[PDB]
Amino acid sequence: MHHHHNLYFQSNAMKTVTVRDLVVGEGAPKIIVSLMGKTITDVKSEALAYREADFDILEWRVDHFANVTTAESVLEAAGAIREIITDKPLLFTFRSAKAGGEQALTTGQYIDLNRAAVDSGLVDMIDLELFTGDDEVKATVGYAHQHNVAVIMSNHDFHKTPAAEEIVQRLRKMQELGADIPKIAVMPQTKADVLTLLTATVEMQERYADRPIITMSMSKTGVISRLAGEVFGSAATFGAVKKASAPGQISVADLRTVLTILHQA
Amino acid sequence: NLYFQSNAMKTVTVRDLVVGEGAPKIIVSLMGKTITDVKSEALAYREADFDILEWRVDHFANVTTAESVLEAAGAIREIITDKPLLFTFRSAKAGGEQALTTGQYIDLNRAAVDSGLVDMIDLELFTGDDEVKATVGYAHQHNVAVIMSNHDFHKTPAAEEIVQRLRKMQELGADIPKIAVMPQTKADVLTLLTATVEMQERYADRPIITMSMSKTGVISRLAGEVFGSAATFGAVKKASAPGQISVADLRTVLTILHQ
Ligand SMILES: *[C@H]1C=C(C(=O)O)C[C@@H](O)[C@@H]1O
Ligand SMILES: *[C@H]1C=C(C(=O)O)C[C@@H](O)[C@@H]1O
Ligand code: NI
Repeated sequence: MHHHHNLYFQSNAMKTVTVRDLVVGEGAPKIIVSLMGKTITDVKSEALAYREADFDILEWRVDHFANVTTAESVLEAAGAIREIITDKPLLFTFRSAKAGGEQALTTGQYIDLNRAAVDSGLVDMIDLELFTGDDEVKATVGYAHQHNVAVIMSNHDFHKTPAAEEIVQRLRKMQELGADIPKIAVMPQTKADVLTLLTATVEMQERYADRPIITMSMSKTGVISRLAGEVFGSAATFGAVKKASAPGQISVADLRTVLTILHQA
Repeated sequence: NLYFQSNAMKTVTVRDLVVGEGAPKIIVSLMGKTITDVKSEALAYREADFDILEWRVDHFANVTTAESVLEAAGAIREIITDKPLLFTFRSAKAGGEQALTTGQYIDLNRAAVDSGLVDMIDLELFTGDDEVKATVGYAHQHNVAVIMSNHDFHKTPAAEEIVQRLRKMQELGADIPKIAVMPQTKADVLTLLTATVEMQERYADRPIITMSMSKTGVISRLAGEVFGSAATFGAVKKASAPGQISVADLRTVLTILHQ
């Protein structure tokens, strides 16, 4: 029902997504960092400071923003970020409280928030949570694609790590719903749980993926999952600039140092 | 020579170094054909940032001449005076450069033990239970620690088989069980890590060393602190086995992961 009177590319065959000249799914894993300001002032200060860091993609964690339900405030903040970080893809992510975030919204507010984000032309990608429901997600994925906005579809488990087979199925379901980059984060209770997440990454990437995926086992115990993306198949990884946006992230500089070492011939 | 061991703390202590605690320890291999090659390598290694020095005796040309081996070991100990020295004759079947009869091999190791010049010896599990068990006891009677090793250069066995081999090594009295396997797929690397974790949590009363070889398995050489391998091999100049990275890069990752 959306009619028309940013531009990213995607190669199913090469299993890549290209957003502003960044080729996700090729070479060393790409570094994403989260900006988490409460007010417009905080968001601007963070954007200015982050410009010094070496990252590939900038994720705006909109759930940390106080005026998230004031449309004009959201847009001023996005614009401000876009004006400072002009050469990197900008990912818009409202993470719900049960998925690790800081606030909660109704399904209606959440869909409306992402649509406004997509309509703005200020962001290159949006994050859509799988638990939002198949119908709503499928429609919003289509809406994003109609405006040349890429989608990272995400799923989280903060209590435990599901069986490898179940992790693989959720990644496939996200792909089937049209996600450009399926993403999954799970919490290990044991060291074996970390290996279960990596097993699933390898299985999905090798047998079903026709696009990049992002995976992680959270907490210090799972840090290897944020470093070994190149060999096991995770196309991107999160680093902390000054504060982690999820448990287990290491500093952006140390992160780049490790990824480079592992990329070396 | 006087090394300590604590089954309670699952540690092995050689010349002030505590294997089994903190970040994994870095071992490097010294490979020289003649005694002068050994002195050259030892002089060049003297600088490097490693914790244990492994002399790969299978690279030594005069391995069957008792006096040459003693002179080579003494030369190494004259130059590298503070770090534990590990005596390893790695057989051709297990990636070594030469082959010896069982008798020559056992005698070579007893002589090394007798010299007081080495702090540890490597014994290959598949040498024979009886010969291995006797040589472990012999080493222990002279305050020499034993790394017991097994290698599989063509494939990675099931995790459970990896676990049983590490348990057998423990059963035979190895101070540090060691296993190295070759990945043919990505899953194989994870299989080696699974085995390390399972052994560590459920059976180990001492430190273990594990590795998935080749560039594909390099992550196994870097994540020992979390998964449970107590030491890892790095290359000063040339790799003593496939997958090893430079000592500088190795130390860099180990530090980043410890903090
Ligand atoms: C997704 C996952 C995160 C992580 O586990 O590092 C960080 C979070 O901000 C992203 O939305
Ligand atoms: C044991 C294992 C090695 C490795 O895989 O790095 C190197 C070799 O010299 C050791 O004896
Ligand atoms: Ni439109």
